[PDB]
Amino acid sequence: ASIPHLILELLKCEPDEPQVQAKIMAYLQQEQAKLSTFGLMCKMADQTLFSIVEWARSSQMKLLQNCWSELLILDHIYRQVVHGKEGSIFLVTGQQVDYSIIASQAGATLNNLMSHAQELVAKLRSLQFDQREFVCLKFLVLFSLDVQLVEGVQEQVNAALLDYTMCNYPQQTEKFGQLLLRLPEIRAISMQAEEYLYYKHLNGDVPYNNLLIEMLHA
Amino acid sequence: LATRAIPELTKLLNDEDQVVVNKAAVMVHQLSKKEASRHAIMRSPQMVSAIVRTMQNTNDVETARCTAGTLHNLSHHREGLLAIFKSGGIPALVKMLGSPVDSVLFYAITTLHNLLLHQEGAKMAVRLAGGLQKMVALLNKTNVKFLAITTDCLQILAYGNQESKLIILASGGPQALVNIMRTYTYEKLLWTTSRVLKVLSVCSSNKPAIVEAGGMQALGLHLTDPSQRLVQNCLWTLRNLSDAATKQEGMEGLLGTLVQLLGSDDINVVTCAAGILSNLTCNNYKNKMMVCQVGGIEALVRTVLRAGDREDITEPAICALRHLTSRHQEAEMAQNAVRLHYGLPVVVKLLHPPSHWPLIKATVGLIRNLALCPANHAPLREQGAIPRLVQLLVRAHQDTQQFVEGVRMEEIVEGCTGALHILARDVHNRIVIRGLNTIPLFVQLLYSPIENIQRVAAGVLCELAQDKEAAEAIEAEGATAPLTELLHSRNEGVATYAAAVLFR
Ligand SMILES: CCCCCCCCC/C=C\CCCCC(=O)O[C@@H](COC(=O)CCCCCC/C=C/CCCCCCCCC)COP(=O)(O)OC[C@H](O)CO
Repeated sequence: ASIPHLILELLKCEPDEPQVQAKIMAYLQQEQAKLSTFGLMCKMADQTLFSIVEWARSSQMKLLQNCWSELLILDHIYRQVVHGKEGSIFLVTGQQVDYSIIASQAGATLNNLMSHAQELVAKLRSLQFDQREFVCLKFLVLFSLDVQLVEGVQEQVNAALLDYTMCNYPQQTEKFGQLLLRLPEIRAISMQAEEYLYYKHLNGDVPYNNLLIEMLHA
Repeated sequence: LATRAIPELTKLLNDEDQVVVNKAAVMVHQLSKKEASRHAIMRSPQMVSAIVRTMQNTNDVETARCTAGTLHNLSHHREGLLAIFKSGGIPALVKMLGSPVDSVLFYAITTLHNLLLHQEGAKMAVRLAGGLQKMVALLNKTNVKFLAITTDCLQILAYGNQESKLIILASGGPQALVNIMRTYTYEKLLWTTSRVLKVLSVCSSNKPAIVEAGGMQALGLHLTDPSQRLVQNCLWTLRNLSDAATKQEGMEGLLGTLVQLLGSDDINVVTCAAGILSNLTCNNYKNKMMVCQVGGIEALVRTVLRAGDREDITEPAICALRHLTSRHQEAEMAQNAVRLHYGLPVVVKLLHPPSHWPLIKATVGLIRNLALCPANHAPLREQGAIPRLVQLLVRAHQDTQQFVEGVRMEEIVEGCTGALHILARDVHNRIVIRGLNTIPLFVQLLYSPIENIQRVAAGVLCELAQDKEAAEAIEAEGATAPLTELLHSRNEGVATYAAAVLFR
């Protein structure tokens, strides 16, 4: 136990990590059977976003169109908080792109986006961000107060998260408030991520088909 | 063997001679006391179901003690809990909580305790049977060990569950909880009772009732206790309750203990102490008075110095200092003791990076108060307040073209313009403020939509305009147009100041 009942519900709506990670890699594998590294990544992000909408089978398109990018960032950030080694980066497929490569190939804008995600991952590892809080933030990001049953789910998840962290991280007087402050940082990074990808689209760099742009354009 | 014993007593537990069923029961309670037989019982639905139903509708004390005791014994096994659950025993146990006899209460509450802890669905079940009311009512009992299990049950039911909380509130839970903290010294009980209060204090309906029940003063008694875990529930709870306590009296001891804890070896005790003090001194003049009297100002400056760049500490501490230096009988001695205690330079240092906006907002507000005292007018200038204050102002004004790190940049415009408004009471300061080429901004600020920004902008131009060249400089900037249109404004402050500027 030691986990409020709501947080136990939400944890039961989580996807199988090692399953969807092989499904996604086994999709990109047969995709090259060309397109660029940026095209691979667009395809991957595309797939990740499919997992995310699937996952959103729990407690619709007006919401998803709000946070799709915030969810994609938050997912990526949590992967680095958990599995993240220093100097490199882990993708939903398992690959380990070193920051040497990021700084060598990629340009200024994307390098800045990575820097911001690392300020966040640092911050969250420092807070000891854990799975229970992770899933809470998902729902707080999905069920935005910026788009009825929303205020509802927001009040409830807030309550549960506040109790969970007060009781499980007593030595951190400030944790609840700290986590919540990452939410507007995630949004700011997601705004810069949309704009960067929008420019890649205007320049023909994005693959003919991809869910990201559909969402962006709506 | 046992498998043959069971189906027998099952049939006797359903007989119609209360002496038979009574003897059936004394029988089974003995059997459950042994490993093997007990296993046979919880493997027998008919039997378990029969035991519950007998305990439910009976009126013999003896059969009640033996059925309750039996469920207590099955409740030590995962499959025992499961049998009691499926068999509807939770509602019957909640009924036993009504019992006068103390052996039954013990059995019922412990069984309920193991259910709540290790059996899924039990919490919802215990709530639906009205278990909360019963448990709150049992709080006037006097067996402290018993009270320990009861409060622990309330905590399990209360945790992360706003519904249940509101229920405990409505049963008089707060007053009963606070009374336990005022009465007993059993660390385990006080610890379990303080978790319930902790959990309850985050609820906005419960918070006022706990405060009303003398909760803060009661928690105050336990802050020096040897038990670190007890002391941390008390600080957590005190911190949550303290934004809602400007009412209370009898606070002298608590405030006193709070100041002493500022010196704790424990960085966390220290952090909460500042936060609660910040909270209790906010817009409450009698607390400002009492904290100042036991050397609060001295203790808070020591704390800011000790914390260095640790903002979890300096931010609550600065906040308290801001409360302590305004609007009370001893506000003036305090604006001075901050300087006298080698606090000025560090307060101004905190305006610079690595500080974040929450600390910066607090510090800006403290500096505004410190400036009210003329003897700080010079020290604050020597330390570089003004260039930094202006730098932050133009930075937050430009960023108005939402909530950056929790802080609206429109709060940094106002606070900065306000700190300058007070600093400008000194001619040397006015020369510096003019120098930084501020006038065009203050005039631009007159058009700000926020009434409070107009006010401070009109306030600083007013203090500047007491000097001829300044007064003219302001004219030459297109001030006379917006200024006049402000003469007719809702709030007095903007009106009066606007008039005073025009005056020159
Ligand atoms: C971590 C923050 C996200 C950054 C990209 C955000 C928006 C884009 C979403 C879809 C595709 C991801 C793009 C990643 C970089 C890209 O695949 O490959 C780059 C090189 O590859 C190597 O550096 C090595 C490979 C590096 C892999 C990147 C790891 C992160 C991918 C998943 C992150 C979550 C999904 C994002 C959701 C946001 C909404 C679209 C090409 O760099 P370039 O565009 O020329 O910079 C030029 C510049 O910014 C011109 O001036």
